[PDB]
Amino acid sequence: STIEEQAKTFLDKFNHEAEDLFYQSSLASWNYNTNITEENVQNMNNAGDKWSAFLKEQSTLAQMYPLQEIQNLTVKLQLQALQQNGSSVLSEDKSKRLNTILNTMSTIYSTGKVCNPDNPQECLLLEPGLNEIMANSLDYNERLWAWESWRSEVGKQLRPLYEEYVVLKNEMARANHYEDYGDYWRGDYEVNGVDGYDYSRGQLIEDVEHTFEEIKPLYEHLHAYVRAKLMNAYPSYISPIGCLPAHLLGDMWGRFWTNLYSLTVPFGQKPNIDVTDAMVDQAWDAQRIFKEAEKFFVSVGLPNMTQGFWENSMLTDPGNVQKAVCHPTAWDLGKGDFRILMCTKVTMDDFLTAHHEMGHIQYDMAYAAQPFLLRNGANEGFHEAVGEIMSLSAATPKHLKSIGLLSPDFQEDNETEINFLLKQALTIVGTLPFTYMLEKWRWMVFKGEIPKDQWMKKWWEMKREIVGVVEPVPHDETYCDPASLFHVSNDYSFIRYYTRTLYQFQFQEALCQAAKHEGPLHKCDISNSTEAGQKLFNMLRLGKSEPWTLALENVVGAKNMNVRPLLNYFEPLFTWLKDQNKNSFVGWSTDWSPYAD
Amino acid sequence: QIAPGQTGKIADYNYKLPDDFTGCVIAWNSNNLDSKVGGNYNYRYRLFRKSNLKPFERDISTEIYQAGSTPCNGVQGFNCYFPLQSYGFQPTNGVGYQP
Repeated sequence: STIEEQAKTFLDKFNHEAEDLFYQSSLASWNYNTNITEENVQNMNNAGDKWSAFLKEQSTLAQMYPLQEIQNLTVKLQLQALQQNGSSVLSEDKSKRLNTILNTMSTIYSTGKVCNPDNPQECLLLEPGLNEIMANSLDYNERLWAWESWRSEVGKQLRPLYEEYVVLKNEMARANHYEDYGDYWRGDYEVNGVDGYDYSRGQLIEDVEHTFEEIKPLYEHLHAYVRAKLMNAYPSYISPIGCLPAHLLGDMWGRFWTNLYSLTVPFGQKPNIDVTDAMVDQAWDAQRIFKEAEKFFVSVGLPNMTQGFWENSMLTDPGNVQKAVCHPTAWDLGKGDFRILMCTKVTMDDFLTAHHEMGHIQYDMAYAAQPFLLRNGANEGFHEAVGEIMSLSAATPKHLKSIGLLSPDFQEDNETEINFLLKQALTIVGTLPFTYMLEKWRWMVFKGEIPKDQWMKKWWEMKREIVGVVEPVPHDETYCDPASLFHVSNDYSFIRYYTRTLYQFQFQEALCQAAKHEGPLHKCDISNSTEAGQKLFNMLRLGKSEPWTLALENVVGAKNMNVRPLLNYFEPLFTWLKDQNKNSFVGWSTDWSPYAD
Repeated sequence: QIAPGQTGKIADYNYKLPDDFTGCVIAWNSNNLDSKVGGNYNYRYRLFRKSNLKPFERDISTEIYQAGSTPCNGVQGFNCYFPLQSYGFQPTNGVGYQP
């Protein structure tokens, strides 16, 4: 009689009908990625539209069950996502024009290219063409030509398409009773209905801004060290208290500094840990690479992989006849069908990536018993965070020596680990400033605090203050830097990468306390320890059915994000960088520019 | 869910075992026969029922299920659903859900 019984009935029949259409929609995309054919391209659109229109048809009946009469927390969470109308709230024109802007911006990204200034005939596309050249390019002009010319025909041309994306998406948030489009993404962390665990959407701006203050002393030392090694190349453009060029970050957008690890090696007289030459002599293939990782999850207590998982895996690309995307991805369809599509070579990274790609599948097995709408991570940062903790355990010399990759007589000391922390710091400490910088800028533009003319004026003004990077060539409001980015052009959440760093480290410190490991954190290894797996398995099966604030307390015992695990794991590196920076100036100034003298 | 005094969807709304049932149970994986490419909808089940089935009771009635007090009259709509549902059967499904 009560609306509760009617709501639970609608939710029971929705999981069955949605599981059949969702599985076929994801299955169609699998055959399309594994094999490029005219039949798979159409099946992805038909199966994709059938499932896309399914939620639109169910959303009409979901708004007829108010959440005020539902006293069940698990029931409101399932209807919380169905209550949203998506693009239905937008006008007929604004709703159809939105997909045209997303498809137009996404097409220019893949079709965009920069012709070689010295070779006008040869014109290389950004990916891989422009992303690979900028990685190993040490030239100042060669890196500036592709970096400066890209945003000229891209950033400038995408400005009118980006303006519509800002106005169109805002109309959707306002129809949803949201302050703005920026608050739309913050809704993932929204927590309500539980006394004391409530997390407001606006509290995210204060947490990300409060936690970033503690990372400054660690990033300032890491930035001063990188500027000292590269200061001998161009002392005029690189000031001691200034900022590093924007095109010298090692890649197009300067997201990860790992490419600079070669010249930033503190000690070049000592060997480095690599499993490439060790795996070659062992004569291992893609079949035994995943098998070795499957035994790791069993040592911690996690169930093994189903027979269909290893049988349906795609270990390589059979030439150009049948082509697939080598980009590692973990595909979760449904009905217990788990698969991974990746191109498996013999490298030290593929071994670490195998644990990451398998972490997503292993993570999907815990909450697989939850309802369709209840199957998901507690937030957007837990997806890749659970997979990083698995890779961090494999990179430790203790895990490598266990399976026999690294020689048992390999000497492990400060000089050996100091070089390892620097490699992980560039990929970790390097993305944090860039993530908080770009993510915070989008929230200000969407909120309306930055006029359209100040988009670029505030972009570089906040860049030198956050990441300490200055533009070699000044740009006007015509250019759009985020327009060229992959996540910004594809309408994907860019904040999930910032929180991933804080979440992956919290679990690393908490899981190592259950296994009773002593010494530095980077020396910890969760293998052979079945006590840490039982504690992490509890949250793995919860998913988003419970507030992420509550599930996070059962693991690390914290009700919010904390930078403490970031300082301890990077503590040994901070102590060494502090001494090497005594001869230099720690930090940078925002009053220095390469074109302003 | 098949056993004396069990619960669940298939036990209450489909087939249930009395507490005194003295028989035996036998099962084997049909994924190599029933499940086929594209899916097999020939095998369905009763998702909703006004109550729990009695021991050794079989009801094939297809009458629409009424969740609330809103009249149905055999026409699908708000608070009106079709109780029978088809089991998705494909060889790519997980072993746990294999028929």
